[PDB]
Amino acid sequence: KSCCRSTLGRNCYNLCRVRGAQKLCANACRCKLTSGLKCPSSFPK
Amino acid sequence: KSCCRSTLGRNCYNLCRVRGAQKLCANACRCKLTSGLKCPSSFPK
Ligand SMILES: Cc1ccc(S(=O)(=O)O)cc1
Ligand SMILES: Cc1ccc(S(=O)(=O)O)cc1
Repeated sequence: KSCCRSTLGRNCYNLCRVRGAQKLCANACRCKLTSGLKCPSSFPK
Repeated sequence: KSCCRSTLGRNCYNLCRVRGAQKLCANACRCKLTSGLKCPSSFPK
């Protein structure tokens, strides 16, 4: 599951993932990857 | 040429670009593409 800081970070991640892998795009867009079922509140998007 | 707003934006763009195209990564990372050789001072990174 990806968890991003803001809507800007979410649109970064989703566009990046068109060609890019999860870990690569999480680091580019400052999102968090988690195996949890919900995101922490600091990374809600 | 790619022109980014910040160091974080440049990092974003460079990572995205490992597998993504220029236009897509510029949109994701909020950078601008220019045909010229000078970046707008608003997009200096
Ligand atoms: C392009 C972009 C802008 C801002 C962020 S954020 O500050 O991590 O939400 C991530 C990605
Ligand atoms: C991750 C990240 C944070 C912030 C930006 S920027 O606001 O476009 O400089 C781009 C990318």
